[PDB]
Amino acid sequence: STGIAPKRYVYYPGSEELGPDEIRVIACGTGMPTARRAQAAAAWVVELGNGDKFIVDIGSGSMANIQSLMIPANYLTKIFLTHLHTDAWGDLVSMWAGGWTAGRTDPLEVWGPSGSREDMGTKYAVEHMLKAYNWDYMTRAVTINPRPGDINVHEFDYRALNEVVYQENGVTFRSWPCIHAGDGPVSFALEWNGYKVVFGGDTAPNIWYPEYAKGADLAIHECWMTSDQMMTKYNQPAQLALRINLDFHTSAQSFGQIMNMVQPRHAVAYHFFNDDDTRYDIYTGVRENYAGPLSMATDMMVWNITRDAVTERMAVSPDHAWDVAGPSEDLAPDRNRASEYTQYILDGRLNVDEANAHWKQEFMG
Amino acid sequence: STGIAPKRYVYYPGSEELGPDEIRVIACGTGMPTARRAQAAAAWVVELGNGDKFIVDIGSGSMANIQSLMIPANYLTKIFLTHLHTDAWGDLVSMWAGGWTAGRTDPLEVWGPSGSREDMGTKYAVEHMLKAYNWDYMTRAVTINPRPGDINVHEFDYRALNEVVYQENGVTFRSWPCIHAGDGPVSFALEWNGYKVVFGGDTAPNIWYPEYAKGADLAIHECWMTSDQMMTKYNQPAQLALRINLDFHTSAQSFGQIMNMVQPRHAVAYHFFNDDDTRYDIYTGVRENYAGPLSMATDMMVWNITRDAVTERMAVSPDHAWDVAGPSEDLAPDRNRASEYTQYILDGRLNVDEANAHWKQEFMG
Amino acid sequence: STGIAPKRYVYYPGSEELGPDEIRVIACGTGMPTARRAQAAAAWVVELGNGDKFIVDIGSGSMANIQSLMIPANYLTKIFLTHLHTDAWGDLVSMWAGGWTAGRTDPLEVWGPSGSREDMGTKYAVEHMLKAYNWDYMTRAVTINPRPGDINVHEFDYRALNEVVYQENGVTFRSWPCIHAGDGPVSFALEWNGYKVVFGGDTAPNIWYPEYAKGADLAIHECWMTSDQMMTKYNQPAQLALRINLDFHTSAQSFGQIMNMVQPRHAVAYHFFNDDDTRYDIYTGVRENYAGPLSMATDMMVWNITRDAVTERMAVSPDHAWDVAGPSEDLAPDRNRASEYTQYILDGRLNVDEANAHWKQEFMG
Amino acid sequence: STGIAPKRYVYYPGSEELGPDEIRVIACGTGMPTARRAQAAAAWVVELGNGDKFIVDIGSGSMANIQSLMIPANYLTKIFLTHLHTDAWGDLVSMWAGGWTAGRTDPLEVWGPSGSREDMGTKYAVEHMLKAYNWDYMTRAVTINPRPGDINVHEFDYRALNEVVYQENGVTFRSWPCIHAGDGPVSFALEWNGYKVVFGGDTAPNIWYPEYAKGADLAIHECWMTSDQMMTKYNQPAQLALRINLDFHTSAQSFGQIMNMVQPRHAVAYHFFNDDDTRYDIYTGVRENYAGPLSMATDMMVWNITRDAVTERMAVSPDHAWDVAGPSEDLAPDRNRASEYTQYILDGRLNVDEANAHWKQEFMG
Ligand SMILES: [Zn+2]
Ligand SMILES: [Zn+2]
Ligand SMILES: [Zn+2]
Ligand SMILES: [Zn+2]
Repeated sequence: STGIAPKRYVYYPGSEELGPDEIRVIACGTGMPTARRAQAAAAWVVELGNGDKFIVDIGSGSMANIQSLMIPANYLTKIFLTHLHTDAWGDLVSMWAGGWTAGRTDPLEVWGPSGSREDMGTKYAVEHMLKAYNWDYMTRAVTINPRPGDINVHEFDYRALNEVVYQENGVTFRSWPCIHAGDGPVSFALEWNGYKVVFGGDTAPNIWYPEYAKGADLAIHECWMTSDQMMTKYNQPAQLALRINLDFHTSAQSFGQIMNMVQPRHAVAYHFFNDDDTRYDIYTGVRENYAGPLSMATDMMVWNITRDAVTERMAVSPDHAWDVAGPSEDLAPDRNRASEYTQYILDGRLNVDEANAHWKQEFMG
Repeated sequence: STGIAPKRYVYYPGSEELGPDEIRVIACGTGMPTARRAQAAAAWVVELGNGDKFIVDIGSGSMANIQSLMIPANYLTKIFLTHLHTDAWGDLVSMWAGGWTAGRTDPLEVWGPSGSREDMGTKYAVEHMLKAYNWDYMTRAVTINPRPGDINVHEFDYRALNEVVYQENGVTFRSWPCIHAGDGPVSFALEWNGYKVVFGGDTAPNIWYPEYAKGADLAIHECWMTSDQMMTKYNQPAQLALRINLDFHTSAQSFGQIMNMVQPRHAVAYHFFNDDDTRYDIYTGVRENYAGPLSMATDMMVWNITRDAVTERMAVSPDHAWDVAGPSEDLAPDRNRASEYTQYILDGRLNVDEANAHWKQEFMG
Repeated sequence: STGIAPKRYVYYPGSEELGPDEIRVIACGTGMPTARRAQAAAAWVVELGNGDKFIVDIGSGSMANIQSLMIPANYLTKIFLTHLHTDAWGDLVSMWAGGWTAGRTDPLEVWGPSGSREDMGTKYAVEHMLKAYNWDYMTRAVTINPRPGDINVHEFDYRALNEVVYQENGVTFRSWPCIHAGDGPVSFALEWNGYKVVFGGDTAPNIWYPEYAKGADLAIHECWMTSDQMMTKYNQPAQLALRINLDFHTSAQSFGQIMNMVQPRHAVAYHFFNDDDTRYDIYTGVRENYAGPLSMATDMMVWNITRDAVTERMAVSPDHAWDVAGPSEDLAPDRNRASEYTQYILDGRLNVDEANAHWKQEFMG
Repeated sequence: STGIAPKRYVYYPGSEELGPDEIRVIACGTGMPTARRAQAAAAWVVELGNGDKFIVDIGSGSMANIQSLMIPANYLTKIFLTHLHTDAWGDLVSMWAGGWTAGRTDPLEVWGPSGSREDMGTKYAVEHMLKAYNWDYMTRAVTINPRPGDINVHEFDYRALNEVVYQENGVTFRSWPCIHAGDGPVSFALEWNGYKVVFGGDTAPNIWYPEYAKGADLAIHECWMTSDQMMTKYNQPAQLALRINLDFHTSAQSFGQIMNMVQPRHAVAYHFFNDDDTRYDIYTGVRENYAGPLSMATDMMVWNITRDAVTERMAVSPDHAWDVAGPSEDLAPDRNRASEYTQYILDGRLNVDEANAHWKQEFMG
């Protein structure tokens, strides 16, 4: 009566203790290159039982969903990018900037593939994102000590076949290639404490995923909208709309083929618009070849991985979100940085003393 | 009975004809550097009765709201940036890539301010952004004509006092400085067909906005959360919370003084968390010194400016947004372009012919 | 550019003219006798191209949706009830009082079935409803003309096999029995201009629906949650979950059998929780036997029925709904209506003339 | 990191153990006679540290919000009605029928006022409500035990001044007249453990509320839209728009004056449409005379009453709500009780054996 309701049928972010032998995966974006309030672009939050937390992809729009988990910014410092599509990493800037004012005190750590040359790789990309936002950076840095505005980039060969790219505190990430637009993109396997979660990213059907994702607890893979849907919605000629499901993208039928090969405890289809008139065709495509546990992902779906089961719930999270304070500590600023104001601009100040008099007076007692 | 409901109490994007002597302004972001599903970072869509349209600021998260307006990518090629904060242009990338895969045939045109030196200006910011996303650009330009993957930058002097920065088809944008983090930030005024709309951007109270926003049909200005609210939501020390409303940002009372001076037909307050326990005190603050027509901005608020009236209303728009096709032509992909695939990645294609045979044959008829 | 978007991918209620050979059906509730913000209890609004409009069912909570369609109360006076579940006609009371404050000028017309005896029928039910709300009726009628507060009831015989219960202006409703908890429940067929819409109400699988619903433009039918689901969600013993889907309700597999028999242009399944982890099994259940066009119903779904197609879309409507005014002229109150105030209560009034002095001067010019 | 985020900024229903010296109050409706997904008609949940729970009003729409709180049906048995408006008790039926099917064990208890004669009181109201829903009552009593279908009514004298109408377990409700549409409406005071909560219900300014609601921890009173907002929305003439805020309802200005008198810890305004262009004018009305803590209510607003603070939050709760089981027992049917089917109806059962055998088999194994 006055007690707490156990095993809730929805995930309320911040309301639940994580078990030492438990993973929590939250889809903070499941969408497309088209922006949509119901679906941010691809983003995954992993919370391990040992207190380690990772983001895999941080697409355009995902930061709103990520900020809604009531997780302090200092705990969301490690970011893996499958690839360098705006719809895979475009909110990294919002996580760099917003997280910093939210009181991150550590640099961002970013693991992402190379390309076929320096300027098609993750290091080039991050380096120039930081030059793009130089004004934000210098103006911020005069006051706030600049350490957390660092991004340490760990680039790995996109070509490598299931090679470790991260080994720390009992946690392994391995990568392997995808086939998606051009050379560069990868899939991630996260291994910890008996478990294995697989982040496909984006790819046409490839020989590497079905091999290295085998027997995962949670397998995530591109599952595209049908050729019929492509023709109804984007008004594509049948030949173009066919090509999209065979050459550019993993079809639902293809997705089911791969998860039949993988044999996960739980499969996840993402990277399609989950509407009242698309999802059923795509579910049917999958079920042609795969009959095991299947999630049809949308924004703020959550997976609990225990020894017993893989549980799918929806997260009920605050739309009117706020930064939530962490156990970190005020770092000691930098009184050796050059101010970015001229006196021509500071001579613009408006005398507002008389309008602010009444509230300024009550406020100081 | 069978008839369209005229002068509807909410705005349905795509449902109304825009009159030739009418302007329509929609707030696609009203929020803060903290992400929130309820409020994107700053973005304004402006629609003139002569068919000209404009985005003023395109902050982190605004793209979902902009795509909810059912406006073809080709009609939204022109972007004005008040300043180079993540939360004022972080989504220029989503508009670039998105509008390109959605059928934008023309390059993006971008106006923003210079800084005190090259690497503090818009020219440098956008140049290094295109480099940041070079993997996206080069891959996409293989399959899709590259001309609309261009961004033509129009850098204007941030120091200029109320000087034109755009003039085209009887439309003028003027700029004047803001006082905000460091040199470069501006406010804009759009002058067309007897009308004046002011976009304040981000600023502590300054002597220029009161002078140059005078007699505006719609006046927009930063209006910050109360010091008491700074000390409650974030747990600041009194001093730091006082300084924020007296030095770093415009207080409600300040906003009130400025709009008192400006005597706009209609004034808009934005850039605070519009919540059921914040908005009222901020409202009371404005009303200390300003008694005129006022909107307290939140996401998808819209203003109709006619000779007779300045109407405020809410837009009711699809969360499940799709791109909408515009009048323009198919453009031809440049075939003198090297693949970004090596044979090593392409040798990974999976045989999926069988799994896909069922739907495949049915679709070719 | 300044024009309307044609054939929009979502329905904006109030924004689209109905053709003279066109029907529009909006699901205003698709849920259970359990309350849910995301699904109201059963309710349908039918709009014919000839100007006539009808509600079939008005279950608990449906009114907030019906009010969102921006339809004047004076156009929504004709209500047919499939049966007498709270979850089938619970919001009749809200349509009765709400419509009347908001300027309905004609009486409500209700068609509902008889039962096995007097006190199991719509006549008894509505006579005693009006008694329950006698305080509301008498207090409202001092001030507003009592005529719109009349309910004319049209009790049809629940036993009749596919017999006319309404025939006016080229429109026909037939009824036939359901098997649902107790004698009384019916399904209806609306016939107009060569269109046939079937409102299944609630039923266990019966021999009448497949016969009388055959060749429907749009066929609607109960489609219950699976026996696995009933156990998972509600904590059921194995053999009671089995009984729900074979005796009490129409299983998804049965729904497929019926719609296989009916061969409609479009079948609609409804009266199940449409959730991210219920919908897909239900859909696969139907698909075992029925292959034709299907909608899995949710709240605010809309079908456009033309000669050429049956289109499913989602309605996008104001959560902040208001009454909308219809042309219908003024209606003169009574001065043969006793006040319901005694002077004991009326002597309780508070002097507030001075607290209201400021805005009461300002307002009288 | 693996911890639970404490003293959280949103209330997640089901997630917070209630303190023994604490009251929790949720607005489950705040609306008008007009239906709206944003605002249910008036409803209030009170939870007490002794584990007693209470509903005060249960207006049309409210049940969807009540069910979102994840409270078992069996702990929600006691309803107090301020008055007999459809928008104050229209969803009692929904709590009656819906609780019962979800394992409520005890009858509902209902406390409402009498009127000037039997047919204007709560005993008469509820008696005829049960007759109205006789079919539903009689059919449900065949397959589930009939006792939780009962509604034990406690009618009290509306005219009484501050008299005890409930007295159990250290909890005490008092009532006093309102002036609302006609004789019969009241306000409640809930007194428990040195806390006073006051439920305004609906009234024009009266001499009883200020007297009897003095020293209230939480104090709730009608507060109406402005005359200007009445003229603009409902196309009123000038004089009738004036009569509404002086005679029939309590103005913002009068809400101020009355709350100035009562000097509660925390004042609540409700019964106005809480919209981005209405609420502000209403805030400013109330602050002409009241400067104490003030909530402008909307659906799912919650107050925590502790010794130290009256804390406002917003509840973030599932739209896709479900019943949660309580510790109550599995109560048993009745064979005595006569079936409500005739052989005429059962003779209509369709044979669906072949359709259902495949799922029927796998369920039993
Ligand atoms: Zn991609
Ligand atoms: Zn800024
Ligand atoms: Zn029923
Ligand atoms: Zn009332």
